[PDB]
Amino acid sequence: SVEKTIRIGFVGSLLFGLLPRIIHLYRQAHPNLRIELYEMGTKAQTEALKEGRIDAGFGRLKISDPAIKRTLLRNERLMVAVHASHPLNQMKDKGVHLNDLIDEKILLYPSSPKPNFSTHVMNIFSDHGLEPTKINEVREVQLALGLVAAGEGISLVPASTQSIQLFNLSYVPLLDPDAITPIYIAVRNMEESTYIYSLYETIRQIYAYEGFTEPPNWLEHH
Amino acid sequence: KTIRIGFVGSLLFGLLPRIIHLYRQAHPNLRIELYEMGTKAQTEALKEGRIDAGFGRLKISDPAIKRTLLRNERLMVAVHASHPLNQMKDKGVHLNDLIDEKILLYPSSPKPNFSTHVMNIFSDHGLEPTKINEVREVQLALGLVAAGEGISLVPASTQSIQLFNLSYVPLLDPDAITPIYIAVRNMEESTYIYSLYETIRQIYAYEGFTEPPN
Repeated sequence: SVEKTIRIGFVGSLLFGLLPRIIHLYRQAHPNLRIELYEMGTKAQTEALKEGRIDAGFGRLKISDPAIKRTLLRNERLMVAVHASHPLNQMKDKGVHLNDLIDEKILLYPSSPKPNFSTHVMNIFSDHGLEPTKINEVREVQLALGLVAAGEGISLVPASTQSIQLFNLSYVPLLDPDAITPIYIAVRNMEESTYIYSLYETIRQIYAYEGFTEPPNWLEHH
Repeated sequence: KTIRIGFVGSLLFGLLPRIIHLYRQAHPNLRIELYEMGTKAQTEALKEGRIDAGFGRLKISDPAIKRTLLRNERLMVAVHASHPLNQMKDKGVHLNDLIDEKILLYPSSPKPNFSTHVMNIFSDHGLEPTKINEVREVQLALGLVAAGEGISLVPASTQSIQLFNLSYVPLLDPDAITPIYIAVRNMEESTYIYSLYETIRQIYAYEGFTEPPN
């Protein structure tokens, strides 16, 4: 007996973070629900929500539309993926700053419509009057990491990319406080169903385990 | 000059980067150009002189192309930590154990591809999984498994990806494998490509893998 099908849009990179354990726990606690997962970019999620193709969208862009509302879940730290022989890797335990990377061969990704993670990264550089001269855009994250592991350059990546460990690939912390990539949950701009509120609580629960501290009024009830 | 090397994406989780890095370090003066592409695309590209060597996973046959089996990589089953099949992690399981499970095939790109490869191995033994879904790529398959719907057959080097509560189980059927080939046109005097062969031979020896002929 399925009480309801809940449909969830998500950006692909979130699979390397908490998304799967959140969905697994949500399913487990709510065996009366059928949950369907649809990979789609943040802009695509907006249209999908409006016409009911999905019920919640987990995205990385803050893109306003009156018919949608969103809540920032957390800011994920960025890191520098480097070859283990790279000078920057001597700072693995201490971290580095964006201005240390301006003369390095940087692999941006993905190849997809902009804005995306690539523009996101370049905007953080531009916010501090930094203009990396050696830039190359590649198809997606694992191509970027493979090329770093091969000796082709370095890449800025979400911290949860560390789910991928390749031989002679290292991840160096980036210390600039604004060196982050957000995670949002977006829903239609109306009162959330009992089912979506249940999803909020699952996120709350996992976040508490991760020791994340809740901001004021974070994920409403009722 | 420079050397153009075609490769299938799944090889990035294996020894490809390590080979390329050792190769680069030995020849800092040479520039290397790595191009992601399928095995059929590599073949046509070799014949047209658009790449120098192609690392692929398909048993192709062309008069123009000299192909060499480097090694067979084992297949594994990606499962949730809680899955019954994960009780045989140390022993391993067989293809026939999987036919009533929800299997995630990938990628969704044009066939023949890894999906066709996996389904062909099942059908080579009269096995026909009824619950199949073809998804876009490997990380989607793994994420969906970890979220608690499905299992997926994957190359063993896929273990580079470790997701929370994702576990990989060995497959025991001897033909549960995916080959790796190096392909070049029927060619001779080229020192850079001979040095690529030797770089592979060096990495394989260090790993303990047996070597191909020369």
